[PDB]
Amino acid sequence: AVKKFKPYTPSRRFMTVADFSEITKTEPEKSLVKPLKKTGGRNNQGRITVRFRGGGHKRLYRIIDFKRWDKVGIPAKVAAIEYDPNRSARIALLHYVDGEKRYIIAPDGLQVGQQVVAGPDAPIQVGNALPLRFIPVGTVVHAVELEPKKGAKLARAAGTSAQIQGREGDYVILRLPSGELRKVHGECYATVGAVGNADHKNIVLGKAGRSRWLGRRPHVRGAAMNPVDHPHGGGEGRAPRGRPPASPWGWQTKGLKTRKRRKPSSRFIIARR
Amino acid sequence: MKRTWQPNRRKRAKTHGFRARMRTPGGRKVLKRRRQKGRWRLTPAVR
RNA sequence: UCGAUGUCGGCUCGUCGCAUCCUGGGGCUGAAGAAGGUCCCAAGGGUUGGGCUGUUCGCCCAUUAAAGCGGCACGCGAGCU
RNA sequence: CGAAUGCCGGCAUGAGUAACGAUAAAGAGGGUGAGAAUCCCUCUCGCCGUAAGCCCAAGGGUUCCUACGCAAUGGUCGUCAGCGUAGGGUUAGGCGGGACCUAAGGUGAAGCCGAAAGGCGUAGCCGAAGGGCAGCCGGUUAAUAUUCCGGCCCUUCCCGCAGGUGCGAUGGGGGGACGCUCUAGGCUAGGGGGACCGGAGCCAUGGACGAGCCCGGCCAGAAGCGCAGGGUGGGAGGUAGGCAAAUCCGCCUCCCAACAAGCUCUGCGUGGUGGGGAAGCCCGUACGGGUGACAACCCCCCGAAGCCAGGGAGCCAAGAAAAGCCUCUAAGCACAACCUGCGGGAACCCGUACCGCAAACCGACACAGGUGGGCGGGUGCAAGAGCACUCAGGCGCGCGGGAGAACCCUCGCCAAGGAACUCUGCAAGUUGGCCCCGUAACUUCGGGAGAAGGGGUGCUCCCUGGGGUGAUGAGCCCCGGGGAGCCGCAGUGAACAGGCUCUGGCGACUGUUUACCAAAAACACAGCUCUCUGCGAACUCGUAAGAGGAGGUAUAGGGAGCGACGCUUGCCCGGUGCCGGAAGGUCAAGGGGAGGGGUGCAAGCCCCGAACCGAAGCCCCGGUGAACGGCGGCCGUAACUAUAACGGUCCUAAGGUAGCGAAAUUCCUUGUCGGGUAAGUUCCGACCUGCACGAAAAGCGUAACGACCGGAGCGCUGUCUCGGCGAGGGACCCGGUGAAAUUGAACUGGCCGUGAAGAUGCGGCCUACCCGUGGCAGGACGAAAAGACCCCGUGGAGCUUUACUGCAGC
RNA sequence: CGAGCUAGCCCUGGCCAGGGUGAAGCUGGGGUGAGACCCAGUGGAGGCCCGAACCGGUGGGGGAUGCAAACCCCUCGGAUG
RNA sequence: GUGGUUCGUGGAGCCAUGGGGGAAUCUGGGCGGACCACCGCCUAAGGCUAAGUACUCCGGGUGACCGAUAGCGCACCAGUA
RNA sequence: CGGGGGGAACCUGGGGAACUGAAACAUCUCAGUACCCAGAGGAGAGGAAAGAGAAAUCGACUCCCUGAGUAGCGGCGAGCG
RNA sequence: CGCGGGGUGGAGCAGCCCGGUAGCUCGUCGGGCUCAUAACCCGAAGGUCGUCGGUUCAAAUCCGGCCCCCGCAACCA
RNA sequence: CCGAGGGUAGGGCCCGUGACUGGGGCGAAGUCGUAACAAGGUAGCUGUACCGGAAGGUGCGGCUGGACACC
RNA sequence: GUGGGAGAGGGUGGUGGAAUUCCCGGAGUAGCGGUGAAAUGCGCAGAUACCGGGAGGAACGCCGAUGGCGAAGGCAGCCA
Ligand SMILES: NC[C@@H]1O[C@H](O[C@H]2[C@@H](O)[C@H](O[C@@H]3[C@@H](O)[C@H](N)C[C@H](N)[C@H]3O[C@H]3O[C@H](CO)[C@@H](O)[C@H](O)[C@H]3N)O[C@@H]2CO)[C@H](N)[C@@H](O)[C@@H]1O
Ligand SMILES: [Mg+2]
Ligand SMILES: [Mg+2]
Ligand SMILES: [Mg+2]
Ligand SMILES: [Mg+2]
Ligand SMILES: [Mg+2]
Ligand SMILES: [Mg+2]
Ligand SMILES: [Mg+2]
Ligand SMILES: [Mg+2]
Ligand SMILES: [Mg+2]
Ligand SMILES: [Mg+2]
Ligand SMILES: [Mg+2]
Ligand SMILES: [Mg+2]
Ligand SMILES: [Mg+2]
Ligand SMILES: [Mg+2]
Ligand SMILES: [Mg+2]
Ligand SMILES: [Mg+2]
Ligand SMILES: [Mg+2]
Ligand SMILES: [Mg+2]
Ligand SMILES: [Mg+2]
Ligand SMILES: [Mg+2]
Ligand SMILES: [Mg+2]
Ligand SMILES: [Mg+2]
Ligand SMILES: [Mg+2]
Ligand SMILES: [Mg+2]
Ligand SMILES: [Mg+2]
Ligand SMILES: [Mg+2]
Ligand SMILES: [Mg+2]
Ligand SMILES: [Mg+2]
Ligand SMILES: [Mg+2]
Ligand SMILES: [Mg+2]
Ligand SMILES: [Mg+2]
Ligand SMILES: [Mg+2]
Ligand SMILES: [Mg+2]
Ligand SMILES: [Mg+2]
Ligand SMILES: [Mg+2]
Ligand SMILES: [Mg+2]
Ligand SMILES: [Mg+2]
Ligand SMILES: [Mg+2]
Ligand SMILES: [Mg+2]
Ligand SMILES: [Mg+2]
Ligand SMILES: [Mg+2]
Ligand SMILES: [Mg+2]
Ligand SMILES: [Mg+2]
Ligand SMILES: [Mg+2]
Ligand SMILES: [Mg+2]
Ligand SMILES: [Mg+2]
Ligand SMILES: [Mg+2]
Ligand SMILES: [Mg+2]
Ligand SMILES: [Mg+2]
Ligand SMILES: [Mg+2]
Ligand SMILES: [Mg+2]
Ligand SMILES: [Mg+2]
Ligand SMILES: [Mg+2]
Ligand SMILES: [Mg+2]
Ligand SMILES: [Mg+2]
Ligand SMILES: [Mg+2]
Ligand SMILES: [Mg+2]
Ligand SMILES: [Mg+2]
Ligand SMILES: [Mg+2]
Ligand SMILES: [Mg+2]
Ligand SMILES: [Mg+2]
Ligand SMILES: [Mg+2]
Ligand SMILES: [Mg+2]
Ligand SMILES: [Mg+2]
Ligand SMILES: [Mg+2]
Ligand SMILES: [Mg+2]
Ligand SMILES: [Mg+2]
Ligand SMILES: [Mg+2]
Ligand SMILES: [Mg+2]
Ligand SMILES: [Mg+2]
Ligand SMILES: [Mg+2]
Ligand SMILES: [Mg+2]
Ligand SMILES: [Mg+2]
Ligand SMILES: [Mg+2]
Ligand SMILES: [Mg+2]
Ligand SMILES: [Mg+2]
Ligand SMILES: [Mg+2]
Ligand SMILES: [Mg+2]
Ligand SMILES: [Mg+2]
Ligand SMILES: [Mg+2]
Ligand SMILES: [Mg+2]
Ligand SMILES: [Mg+2]
Ligand SMILES: [Mg+2]
Ligand SMILES: [Mg+2]
Ligand SMILES: [Mg+2]
Ligand SMILES: [Mg+2]
Ligand SMILES: [Mg+2]
Ligand SMILES: [Mg+2]
Ligand SMILES: [Mg+2]
Ligand SMILES: [Mg+2]
Ligand SMILES: [Mg+2]
Ligand SMILES: [Mg+2]
Ligand SMILES: [Mg+2]
Ligand SMILES: [Mg+2]
Ligand SMILES: [Mg+2]
Ligand SMILES: [Mg+2]
Ligand SMILES: [Mg+2]
Ligand SMILES: [Mg+2]
Ligand SMILES: [Mg+2]
Ligand SMILES: [Mg+2]
Ligand SMILES: [Mg+2]
Ligand SMILES: [Mg+2]
Ligand SMILES: [Mg+2]
Ligand SMILES: [Mg+2]
Ligand SMILES: [Mg+2]
Ligand SMILES: [Mg+2]
Ligand SMILES: [Mg+2]
Ligand SMILES: [Mg+2]
Ligand SMILES: [Mg+2]
Ligand SMILES: [Mg+2]
Ligand SMILES: [Mg+2]
Ligand SMILES: [Mg+2]
Ligand SMILES: [Mg+2]
Ligand SMILES: [Mg+2]
Ligand SMILES: [Mg+2]
Ligand SMILES: [Mg+2]
Ligand SMILES: [Mg+2]
Ligand SMILES: [Mg+2]
Ligand SMILES: [Mg+2]
Ligand SMILES: [Mg+2]
Ligand SMILES: [Mg+2]
Ligand SMILES: [Mg+2]
Ligand SMILES: [Mg+2]
Ligand SMILES: [Mg+2]
Ligand SMILES: [Mg+2]
Ligand SMILES: [Mg+2]
Ligand SMILES: [Mg+2]
Ligand SMILES: [Mg+2]
Ligand SMILES: [Mg+2]
Ligand SMILES: [Mg+2]
Ligand SMILES: [Mg+2]
Ligand SMILES: [Mg+2]
Ligand SMILES: [Mg+2]
Ligand SMILES: [Mg+2]
Ligand SMILES: [Mg+2]
Ligand SMILES: [Mg+2]
Ligand SMILES: [Mg+2]
Ligand SMILES: [Mg+2]
Ligand SMILES: [Mg+2]
Ligand SMILES: [Mg+2]
Ligand SMILES: [Mg+2]
Ligand SMILES: [Mg+2]
Ligand SMILES: [Mg+2]
Ligand SMILES: [Mg+2]
Ligand SMILES: [Mg+2]
Ligand SMILES: [Mg+2]
Ligand SMILES: [Mg+2]
Ligand SMILES: [Mg+2]
Ligand SMILES: [Mg+2]
Ligand SMILES: [Mg+2]
Ligand SMILES: [Mg+2]
Ligand SMILES: [Mg+2]
Ligand SMILES: [Mg+2]
Ligand SMILES: [Mg+2]
Ligand SMILES: [Mg+2]
Ligand SMILES: [Mg+2]
Ligand SMILES: [Mg+2]
Ligand SMILES: [Mg+2]
Ligand SMILES: [Mg+2]
Ligand SMILES: [Mg+2]
Ligand SMILES: [Mg+2]
Ligand SMILES: [Mg+2]
Ligand SMILES: [Mg+2]
Ligand SMILES: [Mg+2]
Ligand SMILES: [Mg+2]
Ligand SMILES: [Mg+2]
Ligand SMILES: [Mg+2]
Ligand SMILES: [Mg+2]
Ligand SMILES: [Mg+2]
Ligand SMILES: [Mg+2]
Ligand SMILES: [Mg+2]
Ligand SMILES: [Mg+2]
Ligand SMILES: [Mg+2]
Ligand SMILES: [Mg+2]
Ligand SMILES: [Mg+2]
Ligand SMILES: [Mg+2]
Ligand SMILES: [Mg+2]
Ligand SMILES: [Mg+2]
Ligand SMILES: [Mg+2]
Ligand SMILES: [Mg+2]
Ligand SMILES: [Mg+2]
Ligand SMILES: [Mg+2]
Repeated sequence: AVKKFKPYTPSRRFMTVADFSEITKTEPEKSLVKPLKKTGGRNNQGRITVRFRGGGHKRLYRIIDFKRWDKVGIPAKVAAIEYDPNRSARIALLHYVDGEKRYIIAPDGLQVGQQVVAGPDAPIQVGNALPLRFIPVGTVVHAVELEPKKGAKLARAAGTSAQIQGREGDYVILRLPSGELRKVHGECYATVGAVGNADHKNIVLGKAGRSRWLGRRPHVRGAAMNPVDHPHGGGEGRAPRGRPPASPWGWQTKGLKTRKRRKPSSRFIIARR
Repeated sequence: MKRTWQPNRRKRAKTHGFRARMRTPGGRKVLKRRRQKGRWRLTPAVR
C-alpha cells in the first residue's frame, strides 16, 4: 500500500505512488491479447464533446474477458498478475487448460498459482464465476452482468463489489457499489469476491503534471470566464455566482436530477441513498 | 518573424486543388464561376 | 476652437508685476540702549540644502540677510520626463 | 464645375534637403577599357571559424557554365553581376520516391440516415520524415556524378540443369514490435604526441648546421579468418484452444541440456586487387597544373552522444500497425510445385543543374527579422557546443573623400563627497569562475545555503602518493601531495561568470496569459467539498444516422466552488433554487350532452353547449447553507470620574462566534501611541471609533518559492553636488544618387488696441538694406487622425435579467 | 473560401553542451527478544540547482517617413518537462 | 395542424395535405363563401397534348446610341499583367 | 438499350432570407424576392372542367389589352390586391 | 442642496395612511406576602402628540412652513 | 615565526529597557447572579471535550472523599 | 521436570437471539407523544396500537454473587 517520498522537491512532498509488489510480470502483456486505441476527447465530427482531455502516455489496450460463460466448466490456472493502464484495477493473466489464454480483472485474494472455473457447477470461492441464482445470499461479488449474456457492466473498478441481499422469482436483489438496491436477472454471470487493488483511492497525484500524464488537461472554472463563455463570469473582483450555479450549457449543477423518469429500467430499481 | 506564407506544395494541391474543388458542391461552382468568367487558370499553380 | 487649442506635478529655461521676504532710504512708537511693532519710499539685485508625499500645498530637520506672493493657455510635453 | 479629406492623369513644394540599410576596415601596384575608389591579378592589413565553413530536407524554378553586351535593374560607379542576347549543362536495377506495408486521418462494396445538395459506416482501398528493401572508394567536365568511368561487391524477376522436399494462402501461428532515466564490455569516426619514416627548401637581425625549423605519415576493400556482441533450448507423449485443417502455436506430462556449449546474425579488424598522397619551388590561370616521389604510409595516447543493438539495470505515467520474413496445414496439384546451389538472360517511370540561416526560400526591397536535420578542427581557461585567438573554408556587409563645431547615439576615465538624484539607486556601477575555511533566524527537517563573511589563485627548482594504458617496466596520459625560491601595482593578470542583509503584502510551490502598450496578486495546479450518473449512464456535438463519454462502470464519469499544508469554517430555510409529498385546490386538448339554436313537411342534416371525469405545471405541506443569499435598533445602569460585566423595550427567518482588523478593505485620516530617521502623508508594531473584515466569491497563520508590489541598512557608484576630458558612428564641407508627410495664394516684423473674445494680414505707433548657411524650438490656435471624453440620432453592436415576445431543449 | 498565420488535439519522427546536489533501494556494521532505528559505502531519484544550444520576453536604452506594419543593444525567466 | 387565394381566424367556403377516424358506383358523388332547403353546375381520387408565351451564348439589320476618362472590365495578344 | 456531365438568360419543382418600410417595433412589409438545390428543354409550365358563377349564361390551356388600383384584404396601420 | 422615513406619558413602541377612540410592555406611587429586599399578587397615577400656520363642525391624524432625527445619493470630471 | 591588541564579520549567553498585552497578588461597607457546604434545592468531585457575561452547563468515562419511603 | 486444576486473562476469525430504528404489505380510526402540568413535535396526505416481510447497527437479559481472572488500565451471549 502506497509508496511515499521524502520531500527533495516541493510536490515530491505529498506525492504518492501505488504499491506494485502484487505485479508478477511487468513488461508484458500477452501479445496475443491486446490491440490499440486513440481519441482526443474530440468526436467523429472533430468536435470537443468532452472537455479538457488530451496528452498523456500512449497505451496499449488489453483485451479482457467479461463473458466468462462461454468457457462453462473449463478450468484455468492463474498465470500472472500485471498492470493494466486502461483501468483502476489490475488484470490477472490466466491460462486455461484448453491452452486458451485470457484476461480477467483481478479479484482481491487471487494469488497466482490458483485454479478458477465458471458455471453453475463452480465451487463458491474467490475467482469463480456463476449465474447469480446459484450464488448464496450474502456473497460479496464483482463484475456482474446487468442482463443475461450481455457482458459484465457492474463493480469493475478498483475495490468495488456488490452483495446479494436476496432473491425474488427470476431475479435477485443486489446492493451496488453506489448503495442503490437493484434487481438483476438470475441468469447473469458474476464472479465472487471484491475487486481489489483497493488502496487505489489513496494515491495522491501530488503535482500538476501527474494529472497530465493521465491525460487530464487543466480544468477552468466558469467563475474565471466572460459572459459569452459561461453563466458565471464578469464583473470582476470575483463575484459569487449571481444565480443558481450552472453548467456551461445553462442547466443547474446543484441538486438537479438528470435521470429520465419513464425509463423502463425504473421498474427494477429500489434505492441509492 | 514567422509570416503567413509557409508554402508547402502538397498542402496547396490538396486544399485548393482541382480534384479538391471537384469533390464539394461548393467547390464545383467555384470551377463553374471561373470557367464562366474565362480565367486562364481555374485552380492554383502548384509544382 | 469637438474635419483635436494634450490635461496635474516635476525638470530645464526664464521674463515680467508689486499688493516688498531680505538688503538701501524713511515717519510714528506704549523707541533708554540693543532689539521689535506698525505705516511710507523702493522691482537694482538676491531669495539655501534636506526627511515625508505623484503631489501643488503643507508639516518637519539643519541653516539663512531672507527662505516673498503673484502673472506669463494654473509660462514652458513640435524641450524632457 | 473651383471647391465634395471628390475621382483619373500630369506636373510642382519641401530640397539638392534626409537618407544610400549593421562601426568586420581598408591601402598600394599592375591589367583590361572610350571611361575605373567600385571589374581582374598580386601584395599588405582587418572579420567570421558549434560560422559568416561544409553537407541534407523544404521551398524557389534555370538563378547553374561560358561567349558577346551595359538602356534599364544594382540605393553611387560599373568594363562587373543573381541583369540583356545566345549556346551549352542535370546520365542510376543498388541514392530518394512509385510498379511494397500499414498510422492518424481520408475514402468507402455492405449497411444506416437525411427536404434536395448530402451526412455517416465494417471489410477493402488510399495515406509517411515511420516499417521493409541491393553500392562502397577514386578519377573525370567550363558546368553532372554512390548516376559517366576505373577497381571491388550486391538484389529481384525470368528460363534452364543438379540436388533436396508433401507441395501449396487472401487463411492459422511466430515474428516484426518498440517507453523513460541511468548504463557495462568491446569497437569506429574523430583528435593529440613521436627522439621513429618520407620531402622540396631554410640559418635572416645577436645566437642556433641542430636528435633544428616548416610540410606529410592515410583511403576503400567480397570469401576466409580473428575479436566483440546480439538472437536461440533439444526430445517425446497427450492435446478438447488458436471461428476449417494443421505435424505449426498454445496447454499438461516425462526425458536430457543449462552454458550462446553448439546453431545463427551483425559490428569492427585484417584482408587479393584497387586508390590517394603536403609544405615548397615553378609556371600560369573567375580555375588549378607540373614537380616534390618510386613519396612516407608506422608507433603511442585521448576517445564518442556514433557501432555491436532486440545489450543490461531501475522506475511508472506502462510505452504503433501492417507487409517483407519463417512455420502450419486448406482446397488443389502431385508430370506439378516449392526449397538449395550454379549458370545464362531480363531489370521500367519520376527526381538529379543551381540557392539553400539566404542577394535565389517566407518577409512588396540585393530588407540587421523568420527558417527543420547532420558535420563542425587546434590551443588555453575546472568542464563544455561557453569564451579569446586560430585551421580548412569564407568574408570586409554595393556610395565614397575630407573636416575634427553645437547636438545625438555607443563607449571610456574622473579630485573631494557618496542616493544628497529620483515617483523609485531608474540607469550604471559593485559582485563575479574554481578550491578551502566558515555559515543564523526559522523549518514541512529536504531545506534556508552560493546564506553571510573570509582565505587561495602565477612562474622556477627539490622530493613524492594513487590511477589508466602498456608487462607488474619505461613511455604516454589523468588526479594529487609536500618543500624552497623569483618578478610585478596586480597571477580565474586578457575574455566569458551572483552584489548582499533585515523586514512586510499577495500568491503554496514549477508552470500559464492579453502574437503587437498589462507576466501579475489574474488562469492553471495537486488537494477539500457539493452535485448529478445503474450504464443504450449522466452529460456534449449532430434534424437524423451516428460519435465522443468509453471499448470506461460509482476507488468511474460529467457539472460547480474552493485552491499545498496547519488550525478552522459559527447562527438563520421567512423569500428564491433545488429535493421529497399517491391528498386537497386550479388546470389545456379529449371524453361528457343537462339544456339551447339554424333550417326542413317530416325522417334528418347542422351549429352551440352546463355539470362531471380529466396531465404536467403553479398553489399548497415539508427538507435543504462547501445552494442564491442574510446575519439589528433605541434607552438606562457600578460608592470620584469615566466605562458598563448588568437591565429595559422595539423589530427579525436570524441578528456576525472564532480569528483578524486605519487592512490590496479606514471616508473623517497624515487617526492615536511606539519603532526607524537630524527630519518619515510611506513602511514596521500596537490600540479598535471595522464609513464599508469575517470564515470554501473561504477566515487566520505558514518553511520553501517569485524578472510580482512596499519599507530599511551595508557595499559601490556621473544618479546627484556639477560638471570636465577623451573614442568612435552621425551631424558639418566636397563628388555621386536623391525621398517624405505638408502646401488657398503670399510681397509672411514688434507692441498697445480692435476684431467671432489668443492678429504677419485691420488701427495707431515703434522698428526694419537684398539673399542665404549652421543652430533653438516660443508662435503660425504648427502636421498627423472627419475627438475615443461629452451630448445628439426615435444610428449600430457585444453583454445581463423575475423587460416583451418567440425558439431549441426538456 | 480560409487552421500554409494562429489556437487545441491526433499520428509519426527528432532535439536538450557541460557541470552541481545526492531521495529511495541495496550491502555491511551497530542495535534488539524480534523490530523500529542509527551509521557507512554504494546507488543515481527529482514539473531539484548552475548554465549553452533551443524556448521566452524582465527592466532599461535606441529606433519612431525605422534595418524592421514588433526590430536592435544591454540585462533577464525556463532549460528531463 | 398548416399552406395557397384578395382572404392576416374572420361569418371562412374553395384548392392542397402532415395526423386520427373512414364510405358508396347514378337512388353515386364534388360545387355554387359557415350551415339547411330548394333550384342549378360539374363528374375527383390515371396519363399525354402542338400553336399563340419567356429569354439571347450565337447570326444579321437598324439608331435625334458612345467615340478611347466615353461605349462592355477589354477598340491594343484582358478576365491578362 | 438507357442514364451520368455542360449550357448566357429564360422555365418548372424542393427549400427559402435580411436590410428596408412601418418615420421605434413583435403581427404585417421587403417577398415567395435574393440565394441554394433538383429536373427540363429550345422553350418550359399549363391544358380538355368533380370549371366558372347568376346569365337558365359561358365552354380546355397559355399570352396580351381591359375590367381595375374595382371587389376585397389590413397592428382596417404601413401597405396588399 | 437633492430624494425617502420619522418626532406620542420617564424609557421603548403602537395608533396617523381611513378626522371624532390615545393604547402595549417597562418604569413610578399606595397596599399585600416576608424577620427583611427582590421576585410575585391587589389597586392607582401619569400626555397634549417637535413646533407655527391653514383646512374643517372637530386635527396625534389631512396641508404647508420651519426645527431637529435617521437613512440613501452626490456620477462622466 | 609567535605576539598585546586594533579592525572587519557572524554566532551564543546574561542583564536592563519598550508602545502595548496576558493573567496574578493585594486593598472595611461599589455592580451581577448562587456554583459549592444540609438530596445545598440538579448528590459532589474528576480527566477531557464542546459551549456560555460570570460563577459554571452539558456529553463520555471515572471516584465515594454520596446516597428506611416506595415500584 | 512430571502429573493435574479453576478462570469474562490477551489476539483472530466466526456466529445466535431478544430489543430499537427504517422501509414494504396487511388490516384499522382519531388521536398519539410527552409532563409537575404542559407545549413544541407526530397524525384523516391514515399516525399511534396489531399482524406479516425485509435492511442495518450496536449491546449481550436470566446464569451474575457480597464471585473469578489480570501488573495496572481493564476483561462478560456462544464456537474454534
Ligand atoms: N485574591 C483572591 C482571588 O481574587 C478574587 O477576588 C477578587 C474579586 O473577585 C473581589 O472583588 C470583590 C467583590 O467580589 C465583592 N463581591 C465586592 C467587593 N467590594 C470586591 O472587593 C474589592 O473592592 C474594594 C475596592 O472598592 C477593595 O477595597 C476590596 O479590598 C476588594 N476586595 O476582590 C478580589 C480582588 O481584590 C477571587 N476571589 C478569586 O479569583 C481569588 O480568590
Ligand atoms: Mg469531415
Ligand atoms: Mg482534472
Ligand atoms: Mg480537481
Ligand atoms: Mg480550475
Ligand atoms: Mg475575466
Ligand atoms: Mg465564442
Ligand atoms: Mg450567458
Ligand atoms: Mg456572475
Ligand atoms: Mg467587488
Ligand atoms: Mg451581492
Ligand atoms: Mg503578403
Ligand atoms: Mg511537402
Ligand atoms: Mg501541414
Ligand atoms: Mg490561354
Ligand atoms: Mg475641442
Ligand atoms: Mg484644421
Ligand atoms: Mg509699493
Ligand atoms: Mg528695508
Ligand atoms: Mg534703537
Ligand atoms: Mg527688486
Ligand atoms: Mg524679481
Ligand atoms: Mg518619496
Ligand atoms: Mg496636502
Ligand atoms: Mg485656472
Ligand atoms: Mg501648464
Ligand atoms: Mg511628450
Ligand atoms: Mg507638465
Ligand atoms: Mg509647445
Ligand atoms: Mg461651389
Ligand atoms: Mg531644410
Ligand atoms: Mg543638414
Ligand atoms: Mg546626410
Ligand atoms: Mg591600356
Ligand atoms: Mg587604353
Ligand atoms: Mg587599350
Ligand atoms: Mg573553433
Ligand atoms: Mg526541390
Ligand atoms: Mg546606376
Ligand atoms: Mg549500378
Ligand atoms: Mg524505390
Ligand atoms: Mg502507390
Ligand atoms: Mg510491372
Ligand atoms: Mg501503395
Ligand atoms: Mg497501401
Ligand atoms: Mg450504399
Ligand atoms: Mg465520408
Ligand atoms: Mg494498403
Ligand atoms: Mg515512405
Ligand atoms: Mg523509410
Ligand atoms: Mg532504395
Ligand atoms: Mg565520390
Ligand atoms: Mg509445408
Ligand atoms: Mg501476428
Ligand atoms: Mg580512420
Ligand atoms: Mg587531444
Ligand atoms: Mg646572426
Ligand atoms: Mg612560414
Ligand atoms: Mg584517417
Ligand atoms: Mg580496412
Ligand atoms: Mg613523377
Ligand atoms: Mg533491453
Ligand atoms: Mg494487405
Ligand atoms: Mg547530380
Ligand atoms: Mg540568420
Ligand atoms: Mg541549419
Ligand atoms: Mg548566397
Ligand atoms: Mg527576397
Ligand atoms: Mg547590400
Ligand atoms: Mg536578410
Ligand atoms: Mg539573423
Ligand atoms: Mg533555427
Ligand atoms: Mg567536436
Ligand atoms: Mg572553463
Ligand atoms: Mg562562440
Ligand atoms: Mg552599405
Ligand atoms: Mg568620482
Ligand atoms: Mg561609503
Ligand atoms: Mg530623497
Ligand atoms: Mg537597477
Ligand atoms: Mg533567509
Ligand atoms: Mg562566497
Ligand atoms: Mg538569505
Ligand atoms: Mg604565490
Ligand atoms: Mg610570470
Ligand atoms: Mg584506450
Ligand atoms: Mg571587457
Ligand atoms: Mg566576469
Ligand atoms: Mg552567477
Ligand atoms: Mg531573510
Ligand atoms: Mg500594506
Ligand atoms: Mg505563484
Ligand atoms: Mg523549473
Ligand atoms: Mg524553479
Ligand atoms: Mg491570465
Ligand atoms: Mg501584450
Ligand atoms: Mg511586456
Ligand atoms: Mg513572471
Ligand atoms: Mg439535439
Ligand atoms: Mg455510444
Ligand atoms: Mg460508444
Ligand atoms: Mg469506445
Ligand atoms: Mg470530476
Ligand atoms: Mg480563486
Ligand atoms: Mg459558512
Ligand atoms: Mg453565533
Ligand atoms: Mg433561508
Ligand atoms: Mg422551508
Ligand atoms: Mg390532485
Ligand atoms: Mg363532445
Ligand atoms: Mg322549425
Ligand atoms: Mg397536477
Ligand atoms: Mg415552506
Ligand atoms: Mg483599525
Ligand atoms: Mg472596509
Ligand atoms: Mg500596519
Ligand atoms: Mg472579502
Ligand atoms: Mg460564502
Ligand atoms: Mg484565497
Ligand atoms: Mg493574511
Ligand atoms: Mg510568507
Ligand atoms: Mg515562476
Ligand atoms: Mg514574478
Ligand atoms: Mg554624466
Ligand atoms: Mg567624435
Ligand atoms: Mg493637402
Ligand atoms: Mg518682408
Ligand atoms: Mg491681440
Ligand atoms: Mg516653434
Ligand atoms: Mg529639432
Ligand atoms: Mg507649438
Ligand atoms: Mg493639429
Ligand atoms: Mg466628428
Ligand atoms: Mg479606445
Ligand atoms: Mg425613442
Ligand atoms: Mg436602435
Ligand atoms: Mg497548425
Ligand atoms: Mg501552423
Ligand atoms: Mg551529476
Ligand atoms: Mg541528477
Ligand atoms: Mg530544472
Ligand atoms: Mg534548474
Ligand atoms: Mg530554476
Ligand atoms: Mg538555468
Ligand atoms: Mg525586451
Ligand atoms: Mg511528454
Ligand atoms: Mg393564408
Ligand atoms: Mg397567408
Ligand atoms: Mg379562408
Ligand atoms: Mg359548401
Ligand atoms: Mg349523395
Ligand atoms: Mg371536395
Ligand atoms: Mg361553383
Ligand atoms: Mg350560396
Ligand atoms: Mg360547376
Ligand atoms: Mg407539355
Ligand atoms: Mg447579336
Ligand atoms: Mg462620328
Ligand atoms: Mg476604356
Ligand atoms: Mg484623344
Ligand atoms: Mg476599363
Ligand atoms: Mg443535363
Ligand atoms: Mg416552389
Ligand atoms: Mg423602420
Ligand atoms: Mg423610419
Ligand atoms: Mg430601431
Ligand atoms: Mg407574400
Ligand atoms: Mg420556388
Ligand atoms: Mg411544350
Ligand atoms: Mg409539361
Ligand atoms: Mg403536361
Ligand atoms: Mg403579398
Ligand atoms: Mg383626537
Ligand atoms: Mg458611468
Ligand atoms: Mg593573534
Ligand atoms: Mg583578537
Ligand atoms: Mg452543581
Ligand atoms: Mg447552590
Ligand atoms: Mg446540588
Ligand atoms: Mg447543584
Ligand atoms: Mg452534597
Ligand atoms: Mg449546554
Ligand atoms: Mg486476583
